Amino acid sequence: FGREDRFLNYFASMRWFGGVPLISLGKETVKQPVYIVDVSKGIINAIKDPDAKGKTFAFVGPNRYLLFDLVQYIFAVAYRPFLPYPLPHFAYRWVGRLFEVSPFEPWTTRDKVERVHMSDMTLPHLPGLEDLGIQATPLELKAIEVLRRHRTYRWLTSEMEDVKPAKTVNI
Amino acid sequence: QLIAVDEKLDITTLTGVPEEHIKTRKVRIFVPARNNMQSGVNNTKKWKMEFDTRERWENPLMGWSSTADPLSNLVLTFSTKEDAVAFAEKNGWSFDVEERKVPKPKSKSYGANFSWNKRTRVSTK
Amino acid sequence: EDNKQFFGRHRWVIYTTEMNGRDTFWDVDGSMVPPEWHRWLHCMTDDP
Amino acid sequence: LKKTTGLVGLAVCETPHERLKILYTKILDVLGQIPKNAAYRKYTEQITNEKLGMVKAEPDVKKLEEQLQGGQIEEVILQAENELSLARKMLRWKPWEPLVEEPPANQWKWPI
Amino acid sequence: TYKFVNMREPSMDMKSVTDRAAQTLLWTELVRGLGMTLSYLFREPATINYPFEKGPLSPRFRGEHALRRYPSGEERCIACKLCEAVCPAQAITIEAEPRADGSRRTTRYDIDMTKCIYCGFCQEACPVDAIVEGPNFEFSTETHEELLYNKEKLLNNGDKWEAEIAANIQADYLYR
Amino acid sequence: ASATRVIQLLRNWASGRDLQAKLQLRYQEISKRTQPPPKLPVGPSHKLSNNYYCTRDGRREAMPPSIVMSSQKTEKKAVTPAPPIKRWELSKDQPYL
Amino acid sequence: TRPTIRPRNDVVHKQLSAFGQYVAEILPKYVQQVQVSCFNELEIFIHPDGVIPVLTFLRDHTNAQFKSLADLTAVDVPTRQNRFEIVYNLLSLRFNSRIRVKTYTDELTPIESSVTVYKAANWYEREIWDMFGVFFANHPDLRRILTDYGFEGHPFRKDFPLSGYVELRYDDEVKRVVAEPVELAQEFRKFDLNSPWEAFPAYRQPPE
Amino acid sequence: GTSVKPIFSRDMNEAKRRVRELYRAWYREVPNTVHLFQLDISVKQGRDKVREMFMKNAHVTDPRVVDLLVIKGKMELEETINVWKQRTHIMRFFHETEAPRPTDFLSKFYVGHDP
Amino acid sequence: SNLTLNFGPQHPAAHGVLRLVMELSGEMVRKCDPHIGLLHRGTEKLIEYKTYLQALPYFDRLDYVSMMCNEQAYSLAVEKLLNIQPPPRAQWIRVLFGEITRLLNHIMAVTTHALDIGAMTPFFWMFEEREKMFEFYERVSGARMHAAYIRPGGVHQDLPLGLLDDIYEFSKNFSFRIDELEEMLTNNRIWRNRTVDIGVVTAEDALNYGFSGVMLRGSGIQWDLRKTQPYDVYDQVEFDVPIGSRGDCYDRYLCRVEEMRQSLRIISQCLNKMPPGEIKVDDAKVSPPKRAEMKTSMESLIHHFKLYTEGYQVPPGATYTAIEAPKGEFGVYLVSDGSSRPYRCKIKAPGFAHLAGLDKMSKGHMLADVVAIIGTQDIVFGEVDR
Amino acid sequence: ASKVKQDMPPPGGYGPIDYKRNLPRRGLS
Ligand SMILES: C=C(C)[C@H]1Cc2c(ccc3c2O[C@@H]2COc4cc(OC)c(OC)cc4[C@@H]2C3=O)O1
Ligand code: SF4
Ligand code: SF4
Repeated sequence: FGREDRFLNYFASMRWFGGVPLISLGKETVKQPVYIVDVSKGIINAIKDPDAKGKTFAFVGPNRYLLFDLVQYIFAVAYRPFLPYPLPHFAYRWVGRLFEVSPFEPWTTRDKVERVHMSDMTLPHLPGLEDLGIQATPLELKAIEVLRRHRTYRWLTSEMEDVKPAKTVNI
Repeated sequence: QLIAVDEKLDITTLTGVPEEHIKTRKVRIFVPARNNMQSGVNNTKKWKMEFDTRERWENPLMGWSSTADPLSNLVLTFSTKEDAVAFAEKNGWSFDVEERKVPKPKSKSYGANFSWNKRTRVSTK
Repeated sequence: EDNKQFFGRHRWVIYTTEMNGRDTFWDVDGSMVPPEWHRWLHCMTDDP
Repeated sequence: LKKTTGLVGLAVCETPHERLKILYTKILDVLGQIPKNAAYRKYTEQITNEKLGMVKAEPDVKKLEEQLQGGQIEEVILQAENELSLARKMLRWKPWEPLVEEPPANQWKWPI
Repeated sequence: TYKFVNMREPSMDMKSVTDRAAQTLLWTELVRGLGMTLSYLFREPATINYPFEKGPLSPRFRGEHALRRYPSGEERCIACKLCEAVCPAQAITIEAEPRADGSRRTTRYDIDMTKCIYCGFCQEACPVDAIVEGPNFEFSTETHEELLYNKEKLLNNGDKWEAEIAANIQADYLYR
Repeated sequence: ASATRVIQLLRNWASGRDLQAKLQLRYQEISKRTQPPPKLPVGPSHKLSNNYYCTRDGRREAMPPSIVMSSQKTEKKAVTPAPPIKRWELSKDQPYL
Repeated sequence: TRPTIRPRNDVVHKQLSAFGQYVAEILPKYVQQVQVSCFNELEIFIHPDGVIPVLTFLRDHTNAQFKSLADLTAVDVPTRQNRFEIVYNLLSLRFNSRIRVKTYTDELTPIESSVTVYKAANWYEREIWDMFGVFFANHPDLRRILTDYGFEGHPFRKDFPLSGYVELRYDDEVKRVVAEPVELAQEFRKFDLNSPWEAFPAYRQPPE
Repeated sequence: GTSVKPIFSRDMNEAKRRVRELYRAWYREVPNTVHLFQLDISVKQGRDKVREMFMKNAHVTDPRVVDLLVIKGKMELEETINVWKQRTHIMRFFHETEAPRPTDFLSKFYVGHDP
Repeated sequence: SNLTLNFGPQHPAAHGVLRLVMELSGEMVRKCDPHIGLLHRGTEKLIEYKTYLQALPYFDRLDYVSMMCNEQAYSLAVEKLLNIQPPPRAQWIRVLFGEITRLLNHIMAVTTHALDIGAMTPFFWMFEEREKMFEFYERVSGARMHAAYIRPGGVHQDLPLGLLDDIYEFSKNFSFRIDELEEMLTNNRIWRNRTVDIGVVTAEDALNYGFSGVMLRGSGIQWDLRKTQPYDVYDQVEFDVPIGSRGDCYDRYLCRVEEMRQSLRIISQCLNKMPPGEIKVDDAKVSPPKRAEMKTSMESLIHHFKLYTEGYQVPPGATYTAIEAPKGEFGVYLVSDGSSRPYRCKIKAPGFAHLAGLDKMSKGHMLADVVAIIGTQDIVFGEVDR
Repeated sequence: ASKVKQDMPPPGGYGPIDYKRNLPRRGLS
């Protein structure tokens, strides 16, 4: 996630359709998003790390959230009315197929549908950002720098301490 | 209407100098030596304050000499030694002072070139 | 040249349509003038 | 009689003779409170007495301006007011007293 | 000695009053300005047909730099470093050494055209007329690194512009 | 200018003056772009004799500033820094614009 | 001596010397020294406590009336106990003359503001505060005038480096212009130009 | 004695009360600065920065130097309140693009030629 | 509370990089706060690291509208400190090009002042004459504006053998251009309603606020440095000083136009009275020798080497030298410690004091009136910020 | 033994240069 991501911006842009389609209301999916600067610093440290030759790393964020809680927090930061509804998997896949037709960058695709509604894997045997000296940055400290652009004029000056971070299902 | 301050004068907080350029720097207070390629002594009159040499590397493009020391070109000129010492003390810099060197007076004699028995007589003129 | 024009319009050049390697029918610039004609064109001398 | 002195903000002063007399008399009165041996007092009394005598001895405005060399007598009135204000300030400051402090040893030595 | 710019008054006779009233009510001075603008429209414009026409220049004009040679092909530069010493912008970098035949020549001669102020002090300081500011001014680039000249670029500039540089010096050296 | 006489009359009437007398554009009345070589006379100090530099050395005639009553060291008529400035005259050429 | 040497005017020299006599006599409490240079320029060195009196006199006295403040600047001499030398240049239109008044201070001693005497000083003193760090007491609004907002230091001091301590560049990650410790692709090349032989024997100093 | 002239304070008590009033003003102003400049930092972060800036000069014992520091702090606060500073000037206090320079001996030995 | 507005730096009417923070009640100005230093390049500190010849081009960049004037002021200061004298021909050339520079500066000022008000056409009419004057600059020096022609011993090179005739041909047609500009502006009623009684300043306030040049003469003060304190052959030319009456924008506009006319007069006199002789002081320890002598004479070569590597040493001392630049009194306080480098160089520009007085001059006016006042103060920020 | 050639005004002088304001009448009653 970041300023130019297709993760926070993707969920924020769905306000244009009125309601937010979430498969199983987004209660069956768990996400662990990571900050962009953390990934860049990890790549740099892996370049400068002499013992990271043949290793495989897993860069994940510090908190895990359900998709519903994540999207609710996203809409709370952008101060937009959250109106989520459950859409069946086949219908929302059909919507992705419909959006695939465009000759430009698609708004959504069936593959994006599949990747969004899938839980993030847990890989405790792989090294992470802490092995490279990087402390992962939680979403709650960098969400405002991404989602302030999606606010109207009346909420544009609201501070970061005003959103009451979402619930995390950790362990 | 006076306040009679006691402790040593220190203006380090009012100069805007980064800490690493105060606590790690060492200045030299000295009278520069005469350039032996010349006989003039006009450059040996005033005292000088300079800083310790830092790293200089070469530019990847065009091979110029790049530096990161902001005080690499700073030289200060003083009348007396204690003036420079006071300036360094009030600016919070550690200093090394080299005492002035002067050429000792020499006894010259043109007649000594033609001594009757001394070794001073010159082979050629 | 045309000496009846005012100073500035009294000398001019029509550029070639094919310089060293590129087509210069539409793409022309002042760097295509050789130094001697450059001296003539910028009125640094009166002699071609 | 004269119109448009020529300097913006400096209005024409009708009947400037008694105004100048008043100003010079006030300057003399305030100088009377300064110690006699002060150089400021003697110098300012000398020049203001010269000017006051010149003003008394000439009824014409143009000839008075020519002799005073003060530049268009309205400016002479302005300078008289300035001198009176300075005299009051000088009376409060008292700079005829000896030097307050000598400078450090080599404060004014140039070069270096 | 001085004059007044705005210290006049208008006449009060009824003819002048009526003239001023007619000026106010019929806008005569505005018509005069309109007339002035109209006059310009029929005049020949001062525009020249660039790039097919060029503005007038002078032999003293100082533009792109160049290193010159002797008629035999030997470089004039003797690595005296006076151009580097005099350069107000410190835009010249020189490194020298003895050549294979003992000649005093440079190994590095760089001019930073983004540092240079095109004052021409370097060609006044040169005692052998090695470095000059040529007539060229149409040398704009697309990258910053292209304006960092080395000795090869300057020698190529000299070889490219020598025919005109020598002619310009021939018409100017008697004023120096 | 190669303008026609009708247009010239139109411009002259519109501007109220004669334009062809003073034209902004330079046609052929200008100096040649090729000129004969100059000679550039030499200065006064180009003598062969009686030209010692010590007799024409401006920099060595400079002196430290004169001290007028340093502090560390009879009516006395008052003085001004300079004589009062003389009044200006009103432009016999053209006094009013 | 005729063609290439600047002619000397002794009438103006005597006039300026006499006026220095006059000024030093009227104000013994503050005037420390009076000098006249050989190109006919008059300087008065005064104790700092007399900034407001002396200036006011020079503005308001009939014989002086120096009614214009041409410039107000400072000079840094690090070898002096009082580091900063404050220079006032005044112009008298009535007598067509120019005068210079100089005083001194250090990093911690303030100087009375002369805005009451000369309204033109308001910005000048600010520059002296900005460039040298000299504080002026009783200034209507004293703040930085020439340097960037939040700029630390006073660049016109002799001990301040030529290129400063920080430099600005645009960072895309934080999406803003940021300041970092200064680094130079090419270091400023220091030239030792002074000749080892003196040029002017008239300014030779005692042999120490 | 040293025969020294004051700026505002006679001793350290007046200087300390001036320091306290300046700290009060900065503490009050921080939330308004965060809202106006649309900073992504918290109010607690800004107040920690203010506290750290004040504590950097905790060693000063000269009342004159303390007075000058308070004057400079008032100028900084005036620039911040009037929005003369931009977001860049406010955010320069945090050094978010400078990599952490290590302090111990071995890291300095490993990185470069200077202490 | 009033509305706070940012005028500039990216504003066509800001005349460059100026951040005028204004409080407005409606469009009525309650306070102007000029924020400057957006073009502060640290020129004085940079000069402290150069030789006296190396520091000369900085003065070209100070007031980039009037270049030879800055060069002349700096050269006069260095000549005074050196105790040398320029040759008569050099002085006449200096005065001639100073008057040409005055014409350039007044064209620039008047045309952009009218451009701010809304008169866009005289700018185009007069910049052709400005282009011809840059042609003169380039012919004499090789640069269109940053000539570096005037040196602290005279001038760099002599005039080319056809320059005087071309300057004469230019000079006999410029009065018609001034007349056409005056026909557009002087008697226009819109121009008068925009400029008359706008930014009125009294003579005493102008004196106390440090104004100079037209800013004084608009208020009726009879002061001109070329007449009261001549610094060149100026005491041998004849001209009149335009003097205003009301102290407003219109009077200052009239004064600048009449100064253009008087500059034409002085240029005619200079063209008539150009004397022969050398162009720089005949003292090779200050001015470089001729290239032929440098290439044939030992002393000439030594002096060329030492002048272009180290430079001449100036005797220790301090001077304040001021001239009547087209914008007002331009001065330099120069401090020399006896070396080949200046110890200190303070630059005094009239724009500093004029911009300090802008807030006083803008009282009780509208936004457009403040634009007019900024225009009439003739402000260039290269010299205000340095 | 060539003579000095230098940029000088011609023998006598240059022609008069007009500088005064010239705004013609150009009006009716
Ligand atoms: C719009 C056309 C007719 C012309 C006028 C013009 C430009 C381009 C840029 C500018 C400009 O004029 C404005 C106002 O006057 C000055 C005067 C300046 O120097 C005095 C100065 O230097 C930065 C800048 C400016 C403005 C600058 O933005 O093309
Ligand atoms: S033109 Fe001037 S700035 Fe450029 S390289 Fe030559 S001396 Fe240096
Ligand atoms: S270019 Fe000329 S001045 Fe520069 S080093 Fe070469 S010979 Fe010397």
